[PDB]
Amino acid sequence: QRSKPASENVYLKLLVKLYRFLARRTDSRFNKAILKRLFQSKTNRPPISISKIAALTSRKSASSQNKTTVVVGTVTDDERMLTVPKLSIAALRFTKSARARILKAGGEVLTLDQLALRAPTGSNTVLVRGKKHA
Amino acid sequence: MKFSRDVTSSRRKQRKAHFGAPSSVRRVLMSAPLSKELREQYKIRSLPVRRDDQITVIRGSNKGREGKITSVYRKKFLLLIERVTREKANGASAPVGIDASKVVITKLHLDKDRKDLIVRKGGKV
Amino acid sequence: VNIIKKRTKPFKRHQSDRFKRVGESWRKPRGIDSCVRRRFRGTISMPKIGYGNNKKTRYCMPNGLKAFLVRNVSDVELLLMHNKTYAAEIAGNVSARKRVEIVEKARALGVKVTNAGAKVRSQE
Amino acid sequence: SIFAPESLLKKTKAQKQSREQIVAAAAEKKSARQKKREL
Amino acid sequence: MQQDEVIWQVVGHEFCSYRIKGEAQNFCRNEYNVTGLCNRQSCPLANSRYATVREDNGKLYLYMKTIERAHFPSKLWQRIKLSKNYAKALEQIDQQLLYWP
Amino acid sequence: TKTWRKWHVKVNQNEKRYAIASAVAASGVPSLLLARGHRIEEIPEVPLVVDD
Amino acid sequence: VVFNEDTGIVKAFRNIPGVEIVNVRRLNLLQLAPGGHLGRFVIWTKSAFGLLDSVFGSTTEVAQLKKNYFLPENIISNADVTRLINSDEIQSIVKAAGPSRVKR
Amino acid sequence: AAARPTVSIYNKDGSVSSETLALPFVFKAPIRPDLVRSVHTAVAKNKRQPY
Amino acid sequence: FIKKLAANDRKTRDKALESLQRFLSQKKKFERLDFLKLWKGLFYCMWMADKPLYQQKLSDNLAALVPIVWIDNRILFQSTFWETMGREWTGIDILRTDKFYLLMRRFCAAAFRDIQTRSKTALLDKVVAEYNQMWMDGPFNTENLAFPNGILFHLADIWTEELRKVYPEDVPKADWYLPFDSTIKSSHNVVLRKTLPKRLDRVSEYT
RNA sequence: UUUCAAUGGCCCGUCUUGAAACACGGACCAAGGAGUCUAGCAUCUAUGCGAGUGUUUGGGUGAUGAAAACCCAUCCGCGAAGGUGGGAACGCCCUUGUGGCGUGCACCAUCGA
RNA sequence: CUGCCGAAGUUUCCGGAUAGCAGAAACUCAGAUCAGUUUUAUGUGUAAAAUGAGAGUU
RNA sequence: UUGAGAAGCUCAGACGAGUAGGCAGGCGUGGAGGUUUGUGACGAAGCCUUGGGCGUGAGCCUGGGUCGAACAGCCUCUAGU
Repeated sequence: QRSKPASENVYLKLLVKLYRFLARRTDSRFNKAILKRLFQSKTNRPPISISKIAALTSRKSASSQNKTTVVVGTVTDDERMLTVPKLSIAALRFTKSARARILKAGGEVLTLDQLALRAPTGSNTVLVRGKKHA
Repeated sequence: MKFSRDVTSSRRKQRKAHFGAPSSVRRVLMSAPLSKELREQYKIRSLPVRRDDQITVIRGSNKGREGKITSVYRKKFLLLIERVTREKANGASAPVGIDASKVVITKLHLDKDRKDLIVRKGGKV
Repeated sequence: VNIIKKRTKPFKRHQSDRFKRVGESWRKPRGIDSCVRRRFRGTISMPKIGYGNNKKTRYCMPNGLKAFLVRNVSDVELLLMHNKTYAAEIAGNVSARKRVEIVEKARALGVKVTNAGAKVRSQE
Repeated sequence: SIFAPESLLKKTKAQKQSREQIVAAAAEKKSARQKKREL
Repeated sequence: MQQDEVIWQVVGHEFCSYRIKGEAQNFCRNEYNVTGLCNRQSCPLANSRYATVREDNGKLYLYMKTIERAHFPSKLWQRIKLSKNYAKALEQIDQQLLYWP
Repeated sequence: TKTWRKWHVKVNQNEKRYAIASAVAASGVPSLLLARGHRIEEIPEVPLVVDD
Repeated sequence: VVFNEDTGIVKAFRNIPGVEIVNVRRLNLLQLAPGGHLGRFVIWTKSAFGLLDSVFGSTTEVAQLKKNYFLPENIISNADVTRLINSDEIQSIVKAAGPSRVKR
Repeated sequence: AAARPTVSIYNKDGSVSSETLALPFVFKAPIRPDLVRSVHTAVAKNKRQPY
Repeated sequence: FIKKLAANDRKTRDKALESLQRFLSQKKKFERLDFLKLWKGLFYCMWMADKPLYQQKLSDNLAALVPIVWIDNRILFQSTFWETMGREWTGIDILRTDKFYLLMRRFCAAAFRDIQTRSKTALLDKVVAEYNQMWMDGPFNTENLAFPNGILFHLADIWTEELRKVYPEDVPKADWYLPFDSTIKSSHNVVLRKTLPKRLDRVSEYT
């Protein structure tokens, strides 16, 4: 059904070109899942807030270690929370407010291409999604 | 490129001006060059045509053949040149017309007004 | 892979022969009770995708070459490496002056010209 | 002069290893083929 | 500033001034095409490292470009001369295009 | 035909700056200059800068 | 030709067929992307080129002249995919390779 | 994004000059043929006259 | 200094290198920041090196830049390069990655050569451990995930290969392979941990 | 291409009628000739930004059409006001595979508030 | 102009709201459910074997 | 083995009625920004012709005869198409 994005972001047709190869040449379900979500419409890719990401990695038993959170979609910040934790995040887009907040206090932000060269198989990555209902 | 809003750049309006012009505006539209040695003698480029001006045709079937201007036919922008004629059916001569921007002026008809015009445009005799 | 066509005759419009206001360009008959649209016997055919020719033979002249339209002499040069499959069609408005420049260049290049003898005349 | 681009030396090692594995397995699979045919 | 992927995604698909829209295939008017068609392997503008053979007054020259001279249009295409002896011509290509694909 | 047809089209500014920052970026890539028809096969360097 | 100050450049180059002169601070998309197509041949000047860091800004800092404007941030960093795929860090983990064309 | 740090300034006579400028940050921004088209598409209808 | 290294003509990039000849021999302590700024200049000096014959002569010139630095800050010069190549490794593009592979191949061989030189002055175990500490806080550090594995696979691939070249006759017992044994142990990149031994060529005959 | 030979084929459109029957409209040819322009609403998708968002009322400005482009002041509009199991993805394995141990997104069940 | 899918042609309450058919999307599963199916057997219905098909939702 | 217009190339199998209706890809006209360093008095556009071709088709390319001053292919924009 969906096997070609409706987008015309030329760089998203290069990101898909990287994850079409990865999906069909590795045995990981992270790649097959990532490729599918690069096809989804803008409506189906909700913004995922920083605080929601901060809660997910530091959830219940915490023990965040150094796992990388991955989401296809934007990662908007949450000024309603002051202290952001250390985070390694990969996403299509950030917001200049959010990306500064991740960078200023803690780890680093990544695009989907820098995650792939680090964890092509999805090695130790949390794949999250924003609240769909909206 | 034109920059003045006083001028126009319209094929419709400029042609309307060209063929709607009266004789006192047509006398400038019918100008002629000057011979190179005469052009530098008076230091002027081109002068309006005039009866009894010795000219040489430069373009057309009548190229090269010289003469004078018997009469300037302003209402159709033509110059009537003596001995530059055409044999009609009845053996008469229907003198062909040459446009003023094809011929070249060799010997001007020196009027008092022409002399003032020469010295008016920074020239001299 | 030879140049074989599923049909020679063109598809004419229905009733295009009777009338002259009706053009011979194929128009799909949308008439509700149109029996000719209904594929009865003694009627005419109708374009279908089943009539397509071999995809390795589509656009191919009966001698196997695919026509390629060259406007000027620059265009005839790029057929240097496809002379065995393409034939330099000379555009209809190219003057007899450049028409010889195109044919003499194409003759040495090795490519085939389809209308090399138009508007020109040989002299020995 | 020109010591060959080592991005190719990586490829040569990978293809040689893959060549060795498929060649090595060829003897066993062919050997099992006759016994399978006999069965 | 120099990417074979973005440059191709513009020229290959949006608009390149050399493409001729044929009936089956697209041809490239670019003088530095080794094939004459509009392809991805063939196109001289996307491929950052390229090599073509084109004649200049009765002598076939080998034109070559590299990624590290792609930003200077004047000095982009290094050129060498290929000898008349066809066998020696091919030895020249290999010893110049060596370790190329 | 009515004069109150939609003649002028709104674009957000941040869309206009993106389209023009991209337009400036692509004027430094020599390939996208030849591929637009520019005869710059002998230009010494791209982006081409002169002195004041 | 993108200049920075008018002192005679605009009246020099203008009559030259095609050559368009536009200031650095008012760059027009109909003049940097004519026809909708990217890649117009621009001839900057030194004073104009040095102002480019201030009229557009950077992806971290902000243009001094355009308030609160940061250059776009891309979907990817390395836009060259063939390097992304044909790198070691991916090609070392992909499974075996099939034939490009499978025989019938 | 790594590319070509410095550009060279050419004098009137055509000879290169020893001075150089760092390539501005704008010269690395994304290149988007679709986004330029759908903006030029619009921005070009803005000097139109009504008929 | 720094600007001329990344010049747009080789006749001026080349002249920057022998002007760097005296600069790197200065008998004073250099901060890490000065070397990082320098190495960007040197990294872009190699970036546009066009001809394959030239771009493999410059690597040997840059590898030879190691022993001429003062003995004190030679480690810092090596460390910055491995940092200044790790962060910009993603920027490079396929045709320009065949020379930084060799450039990294040359430098990783120059590190061993310095050990052989310093072995004559101080104890081998002392200097090797100090170099091993250079790998611990640099490319082989588990705390930072910013380091690409393409360099790490490369280093393992050519680790022992250039160890034999530096020591033709024999290599003495030392913790040559400690950085890998400290990576395949506790690195949090499970793919790098999993596929590092399969590309290493570790032998324990002398270690 | 014209023609002939053998086999064939009830005038087209509409409307009517299951269907026809019909009743209509059609002397012929050319040209003209009928979901358009706009404001409002909702949906889907694309793009820019994202707890924000929207320069174009207006002002600044624009020497090479200057009704374009480019820039932003004060408002304003629209937003903003916890456990249990099933679960996507991943890691650890380990008789491996099988599965277990987990971490558990979107969401659904549940107890909830 | 070509290509694909393609009904309903009517239940049911009541000019309509339903439904149904056809789609279009989103979901969860083939180790799960099904069938203008047929048997077995308990009392024609119901319940539990074969024959097939991945089936169900919003 | 060169077969990366990855929007490409390649392999396999089944299938093909159609109104109302739903979806998709295209052909053609006038004009608009870009382009072909395009064509044209050595003949543009048009027109006729049992000349030759191309496409399932909408349509297209070309030869001959007339003709005499303009016109077109490609990527987008647009509509009194």
